[PDB]
Amino acid sequence: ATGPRYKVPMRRRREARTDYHQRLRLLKSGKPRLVARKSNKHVRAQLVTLGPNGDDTLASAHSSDLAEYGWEAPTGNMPSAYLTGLLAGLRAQEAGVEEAVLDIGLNSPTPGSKVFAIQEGAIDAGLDIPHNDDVLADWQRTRGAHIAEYDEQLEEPLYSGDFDAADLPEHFDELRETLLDGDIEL
Amino acid sequence: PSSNGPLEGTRGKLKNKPRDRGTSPPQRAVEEFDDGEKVHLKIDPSVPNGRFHPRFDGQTGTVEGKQGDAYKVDIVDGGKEKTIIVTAAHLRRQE
Amino acid sequence: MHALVQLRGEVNMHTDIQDTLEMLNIHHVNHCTLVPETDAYRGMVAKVNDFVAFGEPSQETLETVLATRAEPLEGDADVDDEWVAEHTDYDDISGLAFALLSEETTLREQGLSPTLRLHPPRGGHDGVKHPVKEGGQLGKHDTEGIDDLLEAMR
Amino acid sequence: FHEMREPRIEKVVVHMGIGHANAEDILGEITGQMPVRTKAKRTVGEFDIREGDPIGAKVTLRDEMAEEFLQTALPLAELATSQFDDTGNFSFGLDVTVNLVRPGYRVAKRDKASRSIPTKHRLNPADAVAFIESTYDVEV
Amino acid sequence: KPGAMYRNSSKPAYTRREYISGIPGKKIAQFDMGNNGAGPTYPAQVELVVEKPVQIRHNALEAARVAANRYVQNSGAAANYKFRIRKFPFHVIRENKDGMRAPFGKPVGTAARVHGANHIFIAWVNPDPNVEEAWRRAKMKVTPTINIDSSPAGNA
RNA sequence: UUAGGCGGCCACAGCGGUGGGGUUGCCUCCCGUACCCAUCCCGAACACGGAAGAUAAGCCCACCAGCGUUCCGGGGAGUACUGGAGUGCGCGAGCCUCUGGGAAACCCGGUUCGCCGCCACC
RNA sequence: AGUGCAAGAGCAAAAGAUAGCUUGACAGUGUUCUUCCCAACGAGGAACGCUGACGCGAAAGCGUGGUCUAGCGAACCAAUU
RNA sequence: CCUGUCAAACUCCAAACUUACAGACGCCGUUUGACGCGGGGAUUCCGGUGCGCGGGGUA
Ligand SMILES: [Cl-]
Ligand SMILES: [Cl-]
Ligand SMILES: [Mg+2]
Ligand SMILES: [Mg+2]
Ligand SMILES: [Mg+2]
Ligand SMILES: [Mg+2]
Ligand SMILES: [Mg+2]
Ligand SMILES: [Mg+2]
Ligand SMILES: [Mg+2]
Ligand SMILES: [Mg+2]
Ligand SMILES: [Mg+2]
Ligand code: NA
Ligand code: NA
Ligand code: NA
Ligand code: NA
Ligand code: NA
Ligand code: NA
Repeated sequence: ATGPRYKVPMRRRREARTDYHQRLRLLKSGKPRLVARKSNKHVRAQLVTLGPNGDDTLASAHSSDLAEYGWEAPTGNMPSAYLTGLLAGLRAQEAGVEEAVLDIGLNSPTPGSKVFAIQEGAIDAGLDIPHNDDVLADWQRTRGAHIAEYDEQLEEPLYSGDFDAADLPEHFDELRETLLDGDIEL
Repeated sequence: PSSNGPLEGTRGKLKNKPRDRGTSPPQRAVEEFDDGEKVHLKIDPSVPNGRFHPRFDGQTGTVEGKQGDAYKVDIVDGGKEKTIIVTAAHLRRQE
Repeated sequence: MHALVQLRGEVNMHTDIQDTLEMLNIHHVNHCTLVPETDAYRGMVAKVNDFVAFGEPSQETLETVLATRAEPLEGDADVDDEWVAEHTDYDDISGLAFALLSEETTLREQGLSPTLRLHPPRGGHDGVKHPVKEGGQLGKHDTEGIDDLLEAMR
Repeated sequence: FHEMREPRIEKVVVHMGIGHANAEDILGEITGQMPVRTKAKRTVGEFDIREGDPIGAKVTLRDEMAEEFLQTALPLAELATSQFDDTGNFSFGLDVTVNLVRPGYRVAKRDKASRSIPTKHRLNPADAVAFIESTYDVEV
Repeated sequence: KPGAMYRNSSKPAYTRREYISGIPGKKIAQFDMGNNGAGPTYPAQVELVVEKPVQIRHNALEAARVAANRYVQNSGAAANYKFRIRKFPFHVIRENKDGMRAPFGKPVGTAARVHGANHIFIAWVNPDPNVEEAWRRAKMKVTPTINIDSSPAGNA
């Protein structure tokens, strides 16, 4: 920018999107990466492999196309994350993918975080991933219990219209249950 | 030479042009090569590990197995045969 | 296709230059060879540029030289029309000559020594201390230029 | 357009640059939340050679905690103009600084895809005086 | 000491003061002479052109410049003309003043390397070339043979 | 690709600036702290939960060359330098011819305000 | 800028700074380069593995001392494990 | 802004050229066995000059 001698960062570092030091460490395993990403409203989970002209996504799942299976609740929460992980994990299996390492990009490795939930899901789908159990949420929070109880302190529906007033961690089970057998795109 | 350390007279070859300064792309540090493949040896100023003696900069060897993640490349020094331990970071496919 | 004639000796000439002349089948002064005009051959003749004389000869001249100084891969045998006809794909010297010039074949391919051991130039040459453009005898020559030399060394 | 262009208070830093403390106590009551130590850099003649060393405290107040403070701070101040930032900030006073900016500032303070705020979307000294002056007092 | 000892440009450039100390000061008094307040707004411009690359000790630069400018007072101490010596003596020169053992010499002076055809001096004058004479005297004190060249001046 | 995620090359992509874009779908700013988690002080950030509002930031889309960069035309320049050769010149420093290569600065005019891959998606 | 010390080189979501934790400055044994270009020569040095035991981290992974190139010593004899 | 100069231990640039590997042609080798492997025997470790490029030195 200033002169001929000036050093301009790699595009993905300018954009503050890729941590290249972490990426190299990730690629060292030589295994596929389980890309765990979030959005204010959604949660995405992809299984990426290395390619000649860039990464190749062999299997993915988005919290949105979750409804396509009966999801009638918000999609920017714990139960959502897990299921998207499991969903991507299954498509992954179908694609012939057996193992992967957890790439959480620029997110923070906070215990019980959604990325780890995504990881839990992908693992239960059948994918072998290096992990650590006591950094994950305690199942109940994954089901969405922390939210149901939060609505117990009601007085006003946590959900604007949406579905239910007291919410449903049961709706969570029904869905996980569904994903664990048959159905299209899995 | 006034000294005979490995880096004697390497000011140039082990220095980046100002613009190629800074951590290098990981793609090439992970490249995978097969036994028999020809590869050009060239140290990357930005990558500290997986290096070989500066004297071999410019050589074009033959990949013949690996050791750990590092590769074992066979080259011929003058008339002597030699085996070099080097990582992908410092290798390129010929042609 | 150019005719190459070594006009300067080996003493004191670069070894990598001598080895080039030797690769072009010339190992003595006044020895001549015919070389196709290719990139590979071009670089070689340029390297040797300062100890030789070269150029594209005329059909006639080549014929005269061929007839007068051509030899079999082995032996005294004179390479005359008959020899040419009973030993090569062509019917006579002229036919061989045209083939060489059009770079369709080579003296070896036709069982002939790659070298035309010429005679010292009758009347002498223009000197080996200056190129043609300077009145000397070194470097690339005219078709008329080469012919004269070749003919004087017939 | 507006609503997302209209100023707001983002943090008010109250710090006492002492030179070696007991002062935290007053900062806690004057604000309402724990103060933070202020280590110093460089060795210097004011017998301040110690690198890591408590030499003052500060308090970063946000939201109500910041207003409820300014609702007494400001009154204790008169000044205005020239004493304002080129970014629409101002410090008066024991120091009390007020950082002002518009709605989409998180873009420059988050981890992912962060970015610097465009000069246009920045807050000018003027657009600043207006917002505040329009909240219990007068400029210059 | 003779110009014979330093007039040739056969040694390496030696000018890195960060590695050379004890460099004598230059004897060159000024580089801009005449009306330096004014800019080259003159009709005529003559130049003294060196005809062979050589090294010119600051000694010779001073003597050459003085002899020219000191003479350009055929025009007056505050005359209307400007004189410029464009070269500066960057090259540090030594002398091995033990015999040939540890002979790297000790700094004794400086010189300016001029390549044949460069102009070492440039004067600016109105149709009043007394300057042409100031240079017959200047190239008298420098090693090389020189060419007195006139540029803007078809007023012959 | 009517706004997305992971990338390769790592400024042709930087710096600066203009215009345009969200009615159910996306990204955001945004709203909000019971939880998992969090600030040597602050739900600022991190994390979690969520849609009342907005397209003003960001972002995506179209575009501008003033600076920086890449490549090209013409000029500089077959100049500077140089591999091979010479009973060519010069007191010498050095130069010249033949042969094979061939620059930099700078000026003027174009180019460049990224290209490409995989996946997902009215 | 900083990174212990020459000089040259490397480094920015770090190789720098701060905090916390930890003792891989670990034992064993090798591959290769270097010492000694080419091209034989010891000590020493480095790079990269493996076996075993560990530290940290969610994990990939990093740790074979200090970002890299100086900081080193045979046989005999003694002490030591 | 304008204007005057430089670098063996400067570099936004940058040759000729030197060099690793590969293919092509050439030349060479398969009764003259190359390339290479193993072994026996040395001499040798005062060099000198021209030309190109040098570093030191008034030379
Ligand atoms: Cl994310
Ligand atoms: Cl090596
Ligand atoms: Mg050098
Ligand atoms: Mg015969
Ligand atoms: Mg006679
Ligand atoms: Mg004669
Ligand atoms: Mg807009
Ligand atoms: Mg190290
Ligand atoms: Mg003894
Ligand atoms: Mg002892
Ligand atoms: Mg060389
Ligand atoms: Na780099
Ligand atoms: Na002595
Ligand atoms: Na003279
Ligand atoms: Na403290
Ligand atoms: Na916008
Ligand atoms: Na050793």
